Amino acid sequence: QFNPYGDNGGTILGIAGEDFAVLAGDTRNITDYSINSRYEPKVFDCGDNIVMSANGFAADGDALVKRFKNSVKWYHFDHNDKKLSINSAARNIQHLLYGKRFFPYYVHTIIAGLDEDGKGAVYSFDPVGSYEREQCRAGGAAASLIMPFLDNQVNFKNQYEPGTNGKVKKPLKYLSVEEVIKLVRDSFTSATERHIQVGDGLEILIVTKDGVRKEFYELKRD
Amino acid sequence: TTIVGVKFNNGVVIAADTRSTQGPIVADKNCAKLHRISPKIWCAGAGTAADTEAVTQLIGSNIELHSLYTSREPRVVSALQMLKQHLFKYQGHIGAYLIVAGVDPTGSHLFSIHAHGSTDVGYYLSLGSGSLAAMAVLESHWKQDLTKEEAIKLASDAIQAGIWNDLGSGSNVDVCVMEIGKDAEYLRNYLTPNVREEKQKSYKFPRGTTAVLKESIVNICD
Amino acid sequence: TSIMAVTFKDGVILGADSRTTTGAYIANRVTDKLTRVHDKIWCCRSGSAADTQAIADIVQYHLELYTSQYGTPSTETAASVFKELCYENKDNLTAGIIVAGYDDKNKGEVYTIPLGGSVHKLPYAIAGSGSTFIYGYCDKNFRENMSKEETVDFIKHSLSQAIKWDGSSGGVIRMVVLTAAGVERLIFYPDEYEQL
Amino acid sequence: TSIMAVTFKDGVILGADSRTTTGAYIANRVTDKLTRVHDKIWCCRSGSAADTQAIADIVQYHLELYTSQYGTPSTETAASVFKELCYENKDNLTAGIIVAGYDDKNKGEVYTIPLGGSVHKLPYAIAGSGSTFIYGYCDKNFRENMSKEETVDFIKHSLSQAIKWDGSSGGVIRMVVLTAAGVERLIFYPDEYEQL
Amino acid sequence: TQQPIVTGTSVISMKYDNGVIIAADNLGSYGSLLRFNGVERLIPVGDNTVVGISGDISDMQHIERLLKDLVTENAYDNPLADAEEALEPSYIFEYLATVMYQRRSKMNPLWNAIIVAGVQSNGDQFLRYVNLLGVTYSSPTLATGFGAHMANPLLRKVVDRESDIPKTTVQVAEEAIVNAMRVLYYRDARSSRNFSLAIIDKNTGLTFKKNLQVENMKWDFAKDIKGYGTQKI
Amino acid sequence: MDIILGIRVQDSVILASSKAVTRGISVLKDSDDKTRQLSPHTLMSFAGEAGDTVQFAEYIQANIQLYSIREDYELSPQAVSSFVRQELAKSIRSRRPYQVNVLIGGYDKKKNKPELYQIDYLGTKVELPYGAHGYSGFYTFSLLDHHYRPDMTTEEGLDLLKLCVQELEKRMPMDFKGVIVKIVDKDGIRQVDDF
Amino acid sequence: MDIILGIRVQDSVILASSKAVTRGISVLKDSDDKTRQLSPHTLMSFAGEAGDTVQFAEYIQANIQLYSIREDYELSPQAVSSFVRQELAKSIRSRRPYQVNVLIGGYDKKKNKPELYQIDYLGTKVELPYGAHGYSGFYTFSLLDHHYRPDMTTEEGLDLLKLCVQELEKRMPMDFKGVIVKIVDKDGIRQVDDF
Amino acid sequence: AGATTLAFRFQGGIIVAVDSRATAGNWVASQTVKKVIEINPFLLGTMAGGAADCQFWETWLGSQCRLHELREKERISVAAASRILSNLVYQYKGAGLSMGTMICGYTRKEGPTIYYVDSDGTRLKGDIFCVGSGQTFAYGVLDSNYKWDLSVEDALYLGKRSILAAAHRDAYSGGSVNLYHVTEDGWIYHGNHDVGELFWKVKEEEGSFNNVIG
Amino acid sequence: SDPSSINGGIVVAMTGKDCVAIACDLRLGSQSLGVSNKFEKIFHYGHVFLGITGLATDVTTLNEMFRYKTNLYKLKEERAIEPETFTQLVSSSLYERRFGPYFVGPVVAGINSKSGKPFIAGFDLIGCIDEAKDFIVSGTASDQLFGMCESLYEPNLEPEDLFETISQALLNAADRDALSGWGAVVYIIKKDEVVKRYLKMRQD
Ligand SMILES: *[C@@](C)(CO)[C@](*)(O)[C@H](CC(C)C)NC(=O)[C@H](Cc1ccccc1)NC(=O)[C@H](CC(C)C)NC(=O)[C@H](CCc1ccccc1)NC(=O)CN1CCOCC1
Ligand SMILES: *[C@@](C)(CO)[C@](*)(O)[C@H](CC(C)C)NC(=O)[C@H](Cc1ccccc1)NC(=O)[C@H](CC(C)C)NC(=O)[C@H](CCc1ccccc1)NC(=O)CN1CCOCC1
Ligand SMILES: *[C@@](C)(CO)[C@](*)(O)[C@H](CC(C)C)NC(=O)[C@H](Cc1ccccc1)NC(=O)[C@H](CC(C)C)NC(=O)[C@H](CCc1ccccc1)NC(=O)CN1CCOCC1
Ligand SMILES: [Cl-]
Ligand SMILES: [Cl-]
Ligand SMILES: [Mg+2]
Ligand SMILES: [Mg+2]
Ligand SMILES: [Mg+2]
Ligand SMILES: [Mg+2]
Ligand SMILES: [Mg+2]
Ligand SMILES: [Mg+2]
Repeated sequence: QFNPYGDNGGTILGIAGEDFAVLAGDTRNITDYSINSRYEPKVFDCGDNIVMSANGFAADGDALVKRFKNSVKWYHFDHNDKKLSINSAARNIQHLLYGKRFFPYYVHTIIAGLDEDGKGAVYSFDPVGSYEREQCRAGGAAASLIMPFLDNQVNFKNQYEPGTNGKVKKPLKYLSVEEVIKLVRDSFTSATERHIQVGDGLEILIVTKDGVRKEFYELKRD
Repeated sequence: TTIVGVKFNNGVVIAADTRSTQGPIVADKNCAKLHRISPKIWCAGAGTAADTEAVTQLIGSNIELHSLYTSREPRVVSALQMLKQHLFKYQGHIGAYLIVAGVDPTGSHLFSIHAHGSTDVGYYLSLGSGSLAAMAVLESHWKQDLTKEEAIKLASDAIQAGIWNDLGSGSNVDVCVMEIGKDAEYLRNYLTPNVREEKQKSYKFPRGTTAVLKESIVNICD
Repeated sequence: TSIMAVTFKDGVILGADSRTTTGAYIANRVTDKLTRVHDKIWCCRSGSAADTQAIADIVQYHLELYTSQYGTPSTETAASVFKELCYENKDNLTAGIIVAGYDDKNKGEVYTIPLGGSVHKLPYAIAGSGSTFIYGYCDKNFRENMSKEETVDFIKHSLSQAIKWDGSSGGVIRMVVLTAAGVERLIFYPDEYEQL
Repeated sequence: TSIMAVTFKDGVILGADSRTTTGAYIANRVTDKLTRVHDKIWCCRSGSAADTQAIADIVQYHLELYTSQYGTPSTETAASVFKELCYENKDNLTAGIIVAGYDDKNKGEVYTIPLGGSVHKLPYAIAGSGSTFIYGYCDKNFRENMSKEETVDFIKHSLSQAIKWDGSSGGVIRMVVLTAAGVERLIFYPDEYEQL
Repeated sequence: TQQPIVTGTSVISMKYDNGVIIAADNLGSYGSLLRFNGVERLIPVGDNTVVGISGDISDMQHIERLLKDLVTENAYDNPLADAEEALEPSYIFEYLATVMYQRRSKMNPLWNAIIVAGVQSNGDQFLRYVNLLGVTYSSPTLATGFGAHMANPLLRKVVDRESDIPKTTVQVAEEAIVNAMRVLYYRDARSSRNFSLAIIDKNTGLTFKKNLQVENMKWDFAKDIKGYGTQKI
Repeated sequence: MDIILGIRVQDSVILASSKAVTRGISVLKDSDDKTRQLSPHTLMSFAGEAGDTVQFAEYIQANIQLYSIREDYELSPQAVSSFVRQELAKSIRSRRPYQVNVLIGGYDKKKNKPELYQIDYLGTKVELPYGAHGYSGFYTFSLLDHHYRPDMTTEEGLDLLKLCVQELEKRMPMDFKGVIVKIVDKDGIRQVDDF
Repeated sequence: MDIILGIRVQDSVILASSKAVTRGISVLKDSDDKTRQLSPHTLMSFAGEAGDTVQFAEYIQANIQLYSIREDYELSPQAVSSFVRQELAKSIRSRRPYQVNVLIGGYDKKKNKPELYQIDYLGTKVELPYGAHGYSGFYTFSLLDHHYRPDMTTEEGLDLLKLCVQELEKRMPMDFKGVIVKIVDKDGIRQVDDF
Repeated sequence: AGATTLAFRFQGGIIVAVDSRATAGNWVASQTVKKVIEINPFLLGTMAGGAADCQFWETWLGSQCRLHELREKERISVAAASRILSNLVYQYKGAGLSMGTMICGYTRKEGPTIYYVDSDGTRLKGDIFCVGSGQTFAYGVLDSNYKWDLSVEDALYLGKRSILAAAHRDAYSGGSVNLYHVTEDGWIYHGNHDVGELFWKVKEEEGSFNNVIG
Repeated sequence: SDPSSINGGIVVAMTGKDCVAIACDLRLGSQSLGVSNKFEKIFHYGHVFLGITGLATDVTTLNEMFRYKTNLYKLKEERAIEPETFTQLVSSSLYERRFGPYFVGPVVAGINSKSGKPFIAGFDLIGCIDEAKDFIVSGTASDQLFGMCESLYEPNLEPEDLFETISQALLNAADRDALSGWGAVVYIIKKDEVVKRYLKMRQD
């Protein structure tokens, strides 16, 4: 019988800073044990300082991104070129996903950008449209490997202040863009070692008030 | 796994990758898939990891006892026969796919065995998930009258094809050379083209980070 | 597989392709499906590679033990040992075997053993997935008491067509000639047989 | 079924057996599987008797309406109408049809339409369950620009073998000759073709 | 919900310095039966694009008709149909990809795997894949079916990444493709010896080669292979 | 497991319905009223699939209330039961049927007689002296068959009803958290608060 | 469903087991004692598949009684629990496993301490201050986690146990017909007749 | 999925308390999920079952409630709001929606009101409701300690302590506790409480959880 | 009905400079229901340590079995069993039940008394040995542990530093797994002293 879904592998990662936000993803595309592409981007600049990735089944992921980009375009036409805020985009994407509640887009969606106060924002969606704003979110194949590491290094979970008898937690603080990219690179190189669907390349999209910048790093190709 | 075997002038060479998987997860990045049945009879194994190790050790044990009983150096056809009859009896439930090779008083030999008990003869063979990638290389570059150095090159190139193109295979290349009139040389980690790059940051914690409830000295002595 | 055995004036010739498949992947393109169970009793193997190998190995053992005690076995006897294994283990086997041998008294004989484990003595036999495409050709072109060269051409042309139409058949055409003279191995490559 | 259509010097000849089955019971032993969709465009029907009849009836209707408006249709056009039905209703049909026709410009043409609804223009075509057994025979014996008598013998010998080996084929061999001269029906009975 | 009947196997392709190469054998299989031998699975669109299709042949013939109708429709009310407003490989690909995804979303797919190879108006090489699921990806080398498992590894030894494309000549790239087609003939049970090959160059344009054969094969060593283990004769 | 019982006596109809609402391994509520007043002298109790029960009961209620306003007249219990049966008879061959069983207790003011109708989800209507749905009748019918007399008073009917509930509480596997009892007579509908 | 609870307090172990035996839609019995005395200071309660429960409990009982006679000595609760666990561990890989869950309450006379062991049908043993099997723990563990103190008296343990039964009687879908409570201490085993 | 949500009526209005954990099998996807949906300033809804189904349709509900008060110039009743939602999901019955929610509000004509609304069409008015994988654990603490004349301070603690009970025992419940107090003039948020820190704090101060070493 | 994820739990082992560490959570559950917070999954036979995850009845059974076998080994050999030898014993014993296996993920850890070399190893349920220089992971949060260990680990850590690394790897992995946690224990093993530390973690 015909199965309309597939798994193109890959893993993505969105981290929010104080005045910036990053959305990373590996560039490897796979089916079963085969590599389809070593460089197939799946993190996109959608306009209005919004970056987006829909990981899982690539056909559904491309369709969703394509529909959202189109949603941004029509938001400008219908509302006098008003800038689509990250929170408004998130709510719109919920309606795109839930519109196919009974034949879902088989993807894990993450968007990143700046909120209306200029502060870094990341939103994550389930396949049918439930969404939540978060500081940190990994999605895809190696999410289970990356996420507990972020909990420990970004949100400082399970780390207590030395000498305080485990009574005083290590204080939360905003990281620099340089420190965040270090964690992203180490997250993906670790995931590359232990997950077969992760590797080849790492493409990061950084969002600031100035615009959207890109950075690329090689990963192991085995 | 990717495993291969290649015949040459005065003997035979076998090779293997070093990835061990557990689902999509890499359990061992440097596992040994080349097994010694007797001093000059070696076996490359693919499939169910425990089965390849168990069946190669059992037949190796019985081969040793047979060698002592007959006062003769063991033959590859004996290991082949003992392996296939064992595997056939278990109707494929012992998931061992092997490339058996070696030198004996009769000469140099190269065989493959499948889980259900079928054997094949050849000058070049490949087994495992990456066998197609490896066989593509073997079919492209193999020729009659190979030298020792040419056979090692061809064998390792075939394993590399699996390492890079097959997600089931990865990490390093192991080789074993069995030449007539000489001791067999086992070349563990003959190639190491997947060295992990330096990490961006050290994750060594300040001492006392971890909260502790109780401490106690354990008695290991009598 | 495509396999066949054909009796002729001086004895019998076995023929086979060299393809072994796992789904659509060719696991071995130079397989030897013509296997010796006695000096001048050979068989053509089709079906499961594991099952047919295990069977042929057991038959070779039985005929070696037969020879030590009672002297050279008949081709009928060899076919009977094959049958016994294929019939009694029919539920667990997938083996289509053709048994061919040369006696001095009985000359060339051919016995075919299908899946069920039945035995059928014939002037010639064809089996394997590729045999379906040459039932018409072989029936129209087979003659009794052919010469060696005629029989070689008959098998060559027949298996050439079987290979041409059957995806599960291919590679080289192996042949084994069984006569009073001895045992002769023949091989024929794609460039020759394809353009027949 | 065993069916075939063969182009030759003067035009094209369609050939078929006459067996219709329900399991192993022969529901009709004198079936006519060669059916007219236009004066000199005929088809060979295989697969479901209901499906192929319904299709041929619709095609005949389309080509009758075509002729009233645009004049005589080409054999390619007839094949296209068949294809359209077989392709668009592939999920609900079991029909293997060979379309054969004679133009004055294009001469004899043969188009085969397998289960999926694909179209393949060929010098000759064979189809039906019994065709499997004569792929080798037909490939070795077919020549282009044969005479009428040679083509009749080719079809006769081919379907004779298909009938001999296929339990789902039998009865009489019907043939329809399409040339500039006109339309000729031929029939050949068991006593003749069996002992070829 | 479909099941494929008459099928075509691997389509392989790669980029070189001035263009792209694509190839596919001329076989239409009917399960294990190698039924049709004169099947062209490379379909040119204009003088700058070649669509290579594998999978169901009836669905392939449908796509042929769509592409042929696309060329007709583009020429309507278009004085620059043979110039600036001619069909690009990127236009042809996106159209097919739209159709393939729409059909999978109606649970009535075109049971195909397609590779669109061509050269854009600005000289850039175009090479992209799409299948029955509407899945799309691009790479310096692309292959369908068995080609993905056996050809890609050989073609990636020539062009392992983007920087290797300017270093790869048309002679070297064609040699690798022809070698790959031989390996597929060795190892794919639903392949044929006869195949077609197409080159789309930004300077010399579209070169379409028909009736090629796999040659320089190695079979001689087969005579030395006897039995399956112990047999000496 | 939803218990609904009905007894028609000389001058009234008595309906008893279990109070428990269970979902999974938890009793979410123990005071649920499984009935709706269709008209001043007609009461319908119900049991079956979750959601369907209330949705159906209220849909019927609305239709009967609409009729009452339009004609300024109360429909007879027989007429209401026939309407309800038809709706269930339509439902059973729909895309998604109402899986609801009902008892309709009413007092006909023209005949001066109490009437009890039992209608299952298939649209199977019967007029009875006493009725039940589900497994409830498997325990109680032997008691009613024995002690039930046609000339009983309302008080005698309540005592007979107590006997049934006691038997259910003894032998039924689940805890249905007691019953709400309602009486339908010439003066209309009222609830027994202490049972 | 079959409810079995266990609480280890300062100087004793208390076991509470439901009295209902249900088969189909009928409560066949409402006074069933789901326990066996293995030795004078060791008691085992049980719940699970019908037939298997009693057959297993009595088989264990016989084996422990045999040991007592042979050695003229009472086995410690720990030793008995280990023996029971092993038997269930053997059982789970048998042709037809015992589908029985048990609690073992005992008083160790050498240590002068009460001990409660929870063993499921797989042979999964744990020593606990309080324990349950089936759905029983889903309701009661939140109460025990809150009110349970390790230095409680037997009377305080019984009051805590009453609190659990009340919660089960309120929220559990079925009627389990109350519980038989038994206490295990230095003086042996005795039954609380009024609960 | 896994969750523990509760809501109960009392003298001072309604307490709503939920956990924060979301799981995809054994994998803990999030510890910071919002299971209270702020339909409007006067109405709250709980998330149990399908996260999307609850979010989407209870947000949609707020849109319908806003349209009601625009047309009728009056606050919508909790009865009518719960009914709009239950009638909506009943239309979708059989399609596969997954929802178990408590619609909570406090109006003049009704007072504090809670309606349990569920994806198979159920609509129940009640005083206490607990929904989710850890509902049984929370019910036990609630039933034994609940009284109508609870103070706002004590009622907030009871709801917090009940979630903690479930978070401890139920593997698929935890992360943090979100508290809400619903009054006639609107709901009031009473903070996010990490269960890790909250557990140790309650253990020490209350004397509970002796089975746990700390 | 997946035997290896009914009870839950995790074990991790690591090598350092002239030392090894092995750690485990303390949870035992019945699917969603937490049953025990004192279920230790690490055992020792002389100076050889064995962690076991998976089905708890098999964990208990195998401990009792290896205690049985190592006691008899010692009586006959007149010396305590070494980690390398014990590793082979575990592998043999598990493969003996190849077609009716114990549903477990064992982990060996220890220091060879003769050579002084730190040793760790992991197994699958049918006895395949996974020897490693760096670390071994097992249990229902093995994916999570792989991610922590692969990033946090570095070679030649001192006992006091190694303790922090393994503890953090376990804790943060356990908090992203529903079926793991409820307490934790870490063994720090030197040539002739062994320290055992209970960690403070969230109890949800
Ligand atoms: C390449 C890498 C894969 O194609 C090679 O073929 C290698 C061969 C080398 C290592 C000898 N194969 C593997 O690595 C092999 C792949 C595999 C997986 C599952 C079935 C067959 C083959 N991996 C294994 O054998 C691992 C070895 C571990 C990592 C040490 N074992 C498992 O994955 C076992 C499978 C055991 C098994 C039982 C019954 C029949 C067949 C296999 N699976 C698990 O451990 C999964 N799970 C862990 C949690 O506990 C429950 C079981
Ligand atoms: C022609 C090809 C067919 O008539 C010949 O008969 C030859 C005969 C020669 C080789 C003696 N037959 C085959 O090549 C034979 C085809 C076959 C396949 C399955 C059942 C019966 C016959 N091929 C094999 O036996 C291969 C040989 C291996 C690759 C060396 N074995 C398999 O395909 C195994 C066999 C398992 C089996 C199944 C049922 C009965 C007996 C054995 N199958 C697999 O490994 C499973 N494979 C996994 C990947 O997905 C495809 C299936
Ligand atoms: C040869 C025989 C096969 O290639 C030919 O192709 C001829 C073609 C001519 C007649 C046009 N084919 C048949 O004779 C054809 C065989 C067949 C059977 C089923 C499906 C496809 C092809 N026979 C028929 O179509 C018969 C004709 C009747 C007896 C007059 N019909 C049936 O066998 C019907 C068909 C139902 C059906 C099933 C699936 C697809 C389409 C139609 N079947 C039955 O009546 C059921 N019968 C009940 C008794 O048990 C056996 C099955
Ligand atoms: Cl073989
Ligand atoms: Cl017909
Ligand atoms: Mg969706
Ligand atoms: Mg990788
Ligand atoms: Mg072929
Ligand atoms: Mg016939
Ligand atoms: Mg929890
Ligand atoms: Mg946890």
